Amino acid sequence: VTRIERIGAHSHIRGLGLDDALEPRQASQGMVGQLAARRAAGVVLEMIREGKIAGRAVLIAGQPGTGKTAIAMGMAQALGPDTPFTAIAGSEIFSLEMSKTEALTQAFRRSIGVRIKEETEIIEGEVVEIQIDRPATGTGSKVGKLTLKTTEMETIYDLGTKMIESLTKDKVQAGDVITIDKATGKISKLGRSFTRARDYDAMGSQTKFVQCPDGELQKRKEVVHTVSLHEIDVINSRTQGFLALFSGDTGEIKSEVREQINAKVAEWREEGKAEIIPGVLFIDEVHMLDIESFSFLNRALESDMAPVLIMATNRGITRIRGTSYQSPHGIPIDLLDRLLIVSTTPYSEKDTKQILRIRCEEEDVEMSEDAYTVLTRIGLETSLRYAIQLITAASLVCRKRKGTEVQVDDIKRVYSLFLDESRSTQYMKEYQDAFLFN
Amino acid sequence: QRIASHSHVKGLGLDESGLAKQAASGLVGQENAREACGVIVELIKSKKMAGRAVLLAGPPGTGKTALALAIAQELGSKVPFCPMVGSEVYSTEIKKTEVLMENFRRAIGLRIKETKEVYEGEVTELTPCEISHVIIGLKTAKGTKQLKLDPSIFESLQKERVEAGDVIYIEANSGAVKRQGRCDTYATEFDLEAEEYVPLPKGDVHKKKEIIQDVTLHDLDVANARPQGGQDILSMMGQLMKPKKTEITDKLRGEINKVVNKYIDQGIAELVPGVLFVDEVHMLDIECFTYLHRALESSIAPIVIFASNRGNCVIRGTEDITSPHGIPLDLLDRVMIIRTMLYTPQEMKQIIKIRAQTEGINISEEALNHLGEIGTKTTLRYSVQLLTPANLLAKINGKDSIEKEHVEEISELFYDAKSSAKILADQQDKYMK
Amino acid sequence: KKYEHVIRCRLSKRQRCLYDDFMAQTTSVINILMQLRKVCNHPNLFDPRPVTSPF
Amino acid sequence: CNMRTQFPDLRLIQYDCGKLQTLAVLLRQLKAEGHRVLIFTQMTRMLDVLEQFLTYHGHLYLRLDGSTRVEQRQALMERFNADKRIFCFILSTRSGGVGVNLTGADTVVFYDSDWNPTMDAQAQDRCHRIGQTRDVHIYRLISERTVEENILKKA
Ligand SMILES: Nc1ncnc2c1ncn2[C@@H]1O[C@H](COP(=O)(O)OP(=O)(O)O)[C@@H](O)[C@H]1O
Ligand SMILES: Nc1ncnc2c1ncn2[C@@H]1O[C@H](COP(=O)(O)OP(=O)(O)O)[C@@H](O)[C@H]1O
Ligand SMILES: [Mg+2]
Repeated sequence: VTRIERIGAHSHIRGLGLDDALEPRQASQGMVGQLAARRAAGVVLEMIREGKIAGRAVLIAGQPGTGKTAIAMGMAQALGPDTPFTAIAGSEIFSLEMSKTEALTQAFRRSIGVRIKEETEIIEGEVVEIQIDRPATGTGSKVGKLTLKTTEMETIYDLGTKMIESLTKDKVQAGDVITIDKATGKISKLGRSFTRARDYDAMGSQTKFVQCPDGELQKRKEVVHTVSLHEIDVINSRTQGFLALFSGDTGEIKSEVREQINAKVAEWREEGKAEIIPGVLFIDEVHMLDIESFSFLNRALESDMAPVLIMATNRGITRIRGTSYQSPHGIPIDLLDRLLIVSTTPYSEKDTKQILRIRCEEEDVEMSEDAYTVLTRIGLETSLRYAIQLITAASLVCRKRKGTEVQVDDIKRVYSLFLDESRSTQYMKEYQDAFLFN
Repeated sequence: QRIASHSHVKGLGLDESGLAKQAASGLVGQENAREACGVIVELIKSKKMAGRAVLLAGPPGTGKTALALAIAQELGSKVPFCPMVGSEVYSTEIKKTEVLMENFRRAIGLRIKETKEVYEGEVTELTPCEISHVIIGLKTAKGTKQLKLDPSIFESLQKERVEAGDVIYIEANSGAVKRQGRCDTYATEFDLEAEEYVPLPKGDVHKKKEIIQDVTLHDLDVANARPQGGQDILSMMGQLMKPKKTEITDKLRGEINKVVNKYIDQGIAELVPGVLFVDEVHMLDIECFTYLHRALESSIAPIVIFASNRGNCVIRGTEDITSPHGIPLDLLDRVMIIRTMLYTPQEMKQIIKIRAQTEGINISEEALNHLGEIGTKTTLRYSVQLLTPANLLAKINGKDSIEKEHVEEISELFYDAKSSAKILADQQDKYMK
Repeated sequence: KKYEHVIRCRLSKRQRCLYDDFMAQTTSVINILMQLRKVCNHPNLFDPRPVTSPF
Repeated sequence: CNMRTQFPDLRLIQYDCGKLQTLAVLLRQLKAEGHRVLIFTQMTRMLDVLEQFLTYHGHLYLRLDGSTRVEQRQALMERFNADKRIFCFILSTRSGGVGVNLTGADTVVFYDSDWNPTMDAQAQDRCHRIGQTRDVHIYRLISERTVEENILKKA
């Protein structure tokens, strides 16, 4: 069965593939080559993990198809789910609901996580017998008694009215393994230790059982709650903020709310209530930001709640959007002075062949050596992405003719069927008048 | 605490005569600029002039924002300091002039004395009195008192599910009823009650506490423009149906001004004029500058500090009108210009050393000299930003201090703007656009 | 049988600040002594953390 | 409600006093090992703060603060000696007289030390007296580099 996540462009990248000294291996964790850029990415990753310096900016710049987004995905996979990683495109900040500065602020504050750790008393056991006595008619005080069992304990609890109501709402029966939090009174059923009586009808197919919990009844467990700054801002902006967390529609959050939240989070950090988990914001194709967005970035990186900012761009000296000024990478020099630039070099023949081999391994495609040579030649002549696509195309063509290994004939067939940019442009020049404009 | 870009700036480093010490309070040069900023700080502390504008002008990396934050630190946390970027006036909800006015009112603070009336105790009687009022009996460790409360308070008590035996907190000013828990004396009756218990209050049933509240004029304007203090259905409806910002009228601001003047006359309020800081002023358009003319001419406005690194540049919103700082000459006539200069290599070394000490990094003299040389070319910002990666490299190699080899390795790994520009120029045909 | 244990405890930041303020106010000794004992007991004996509400 | 009024966190009561943290650790250990604790303090406001802390942590307690009526004192003694749920019994050293028979507990914690060791001895003997069938442990809490070291030295 196929999960919602399938083989994508960067599905083979499991990390930067570095050793302890941040020295890049030639081929490890999907990454091949780009040794200097991977070493720089590892240094940046260590800086992120340390989480002590706020508002650091790194720019991964290089020619198209050199692995900028691959390096970003490797950094994201090496960080792990514990550290926030907000990946957005540059075009996403242009929104009809909010200003560009508001979108950038929300992107920054989605990359900082606030973690609250507290210890609570927890009762987890198998329900042996539950008895609830209620008045037949009219308002009255329900009286009840509950018996819970573990492998080494069994205690009979006298129940109050609100716990009676909670148990009634949850429909707790005998044999249900339930968890009760003493403070909030929340009850969560986590399984049935055995089946219900067979003589009952309209009950459905009984599922699998759950082994009874061991140890003491009333334990003490550590509960961890982690939210981002953006979630706090949204739920504090208005009453319907919890719904705005999912529908968007947050509008523009007042600066007063954000200042208060920053102060409160600082107070929690000083008092040891909460820990701040700085993350990364990755803006792919940062050249689509305009001058106002860059100017906002300039001073927004100077806050102590700012995350590490990583940008990727493949532009040379290009006009800055919203202006008539040519600048390196499409970025104003004032922002370029605030950031370290990581250059990506073009790939050689052996690096291209190794990338093709890793892609074929990821896609479960078996290819011959001659086919690998031809595909590497095509990738060097045309582009890496075209060869990557021809991998799957030739796999399908080979499977159509009831084969098992992708041969040179299949690669030639898919090369004939599907065109790259260069051959398409040539054929369009051959029939220039037929196409509509220019 | 995380270390930010200006975490070492603690003050202006001025002596008693107003002259600028060379290296003090995390500042290394800009003695003339620091003396001017000290004069501006004294002006803000005088609380006499209104709408006096100052422009910090100079190339990037010359510590204009550092000087603004140093002014903020010199003033103290009591004096409001609102930092805003020029790009923030372009909201999709309200007009740009409204944003400017809101930040102007945000810069003016008000310290007002308030008395809180508190009913705190364990509920012993909750008897409705037919719209139905409530008669409530509260007991503490010091006594018992019976109170008659409004039907809104009764509705709040019902919403809090307050029953006989619960410890409650009532604020008489806002009518805010909070149920804290079932009294501790009943914590033994059951074994599983699904309740949070709270001890009996040990003071009196009725308490009056006087506190000092720190508010701004903008807060009063917002409270009076999108009211939520009535606790009626209409307030909730207005909050839910109209959540966006609105263009507050001059009439509301005049009424709020009258209210604040009345409070000050009564002796229960103190005014703190405060400061507004606009960092990227060149990002404003001609309409914003034209509005700022009248806004600065106002007798209510705060002291505004502007910053700009632009040269002879076209003003935004105009076709081809070019002005010395991106600021039209009319507004430049209304500002006092503080000029910041580029730093000498000695000052660059001093700033690098201060930043290294701030980030908890030990750097050798040879490494410090090499990094200052790297900063002589490229920029000071680039040289400063190599400190943490070099520390990480030294830690990886087992060294507790940065040597010259680590700085060289980091500089090889990470390019600066000029080196990347050279690479782009050499390979213009390979990059897009 | 009976046993006696003595456990040493450290002061919080608020307790340390109050203790230093009182020791500075020293320069009668009985009143200072009582205030220091109260500080060592709990700083909430002087003023609880405020319940903050809108104006 | 959360947007309308904010109350100080009950956790900050323990965070502002090292004695409260150490006493929380000690009381958790004592409840784990299955003992009953007597807490003696010289001040009734300290009794109130201890009530807040114990109720926050979930320790059931009874209180005799020296202002309780005499007829209630015997009832409280009988309830504490009869009820096994009541973990702690906060008391004032200067009160209670000599007629109180608290043999139900087996641990005494002195939150603060009295200038007169006789009062602490009486507080101990309230639980160490004849007819008590368990080992008695006495815990004294002293703040480092404070007046309490002088108080302990004098005692
Ligand atoms: N060094 C590398 N190692 C492994 N795969 C790579 C490498 N560089 C690029 N790729 C793969 O090539 C494809 C295109 O590279 P990509 O990162 O999209 O280029 P760009 O930097 O132009 O975005 C991606 O699917 C990526 O996984
Ligand atoms: N006089 C100074 N002393 C110490 N550090 C400085 C000084 N001037 C600038 N810096 C540092 O150099 C960096 C650039 O300052 P910034 O105010 O951002 O420049 P500008 O505002 O002119 O663009 C900041 O991180 C600041 O901490
Ligand atoms: Mg990409």
